Amino acid sequence: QSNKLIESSHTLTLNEKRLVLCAASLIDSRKPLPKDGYLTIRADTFAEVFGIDVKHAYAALDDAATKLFNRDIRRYVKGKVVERMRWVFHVKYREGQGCVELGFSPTIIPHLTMLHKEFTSYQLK
Amino acid sequence: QSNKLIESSHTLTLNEKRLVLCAASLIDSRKPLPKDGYLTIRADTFAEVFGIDVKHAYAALDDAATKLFNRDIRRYVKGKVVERMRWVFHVKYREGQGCVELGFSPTIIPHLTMLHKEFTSYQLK
Ligand SMILES: [Hg+2]
Ligand SMILES: [Hg+2]
Ligand SMILES: [Hg+2]
Ligand SMILES: [Hg+2]
Ligand SMILES: [Hg+2]
Ligand SMILES: [Hg+2]
Ligand SMILES: [Hg+2]
Ligand SMILES: [Hg+2]
Repeated sequence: QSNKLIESSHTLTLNEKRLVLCAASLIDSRKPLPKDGYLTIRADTFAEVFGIDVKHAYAALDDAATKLFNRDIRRYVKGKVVERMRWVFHVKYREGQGCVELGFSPTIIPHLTMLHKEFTSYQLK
Repeated sequence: QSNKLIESSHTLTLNEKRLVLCAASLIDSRKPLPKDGYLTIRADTFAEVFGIDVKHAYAALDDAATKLFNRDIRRYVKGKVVERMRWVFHVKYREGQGCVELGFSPTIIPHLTMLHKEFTSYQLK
């Protein structure tokens, strides 16, 4: 069902995985989903949460958001792609505020906490 | 401001322009925004509105939906990209039933009207 999202995440680069999980973590499973799926991700906190030097953190998010934006998750039947979907449909780079804005697709934002719960369950150490 | 959608609607190929127009019809001024953002387009109903060799209508609709999906509406500031966005975030290929389903981005719907405007602003006959 939603395992596909979990499948697709395996194929993402390290920082892309981070970006998505970091966004997930900013969601409150108890309350409603973010308006239109918008979530802001600051470099400093990203750089702290993972072990990165904040001095270059923004560059990292920039590249990461851009790679995510370019992802194309597809479904096939035989050799033909039958369905195409994006993780995000909108990205705002804000080097001034040191953050990036991500608009997660309608069909995506509802599975983010599910992803978060999954990554947590394999967090052994 | 939202004059970038018209300025970007230039980049689309004729069919793409048609897709965005066709999917701009199935909306009302009385009634609010569509059913979420999804609009189904039939290859038959396509040749009817635009006159096409109904024999290859679907394949056209396909190529067009794919290209629209690959467009990158982006803005520049001082030569660097500062914002990226997609016309659509989801596509379903239902060749078996001669049609494609298109998920229009939340940032695109509030303009499928203002867009439909200008498009007829070039009609003379
Ligand atoms: Hg985070
Ligand atoms: Hg977490
Ligand atoms: Hg910010
Ligand atoms: Hg979903
Ligand atoms: Hg139409
Ligand atoms: Hg129209
Ligand atoms: Hg159909
Ligand atoms: Hg808009």
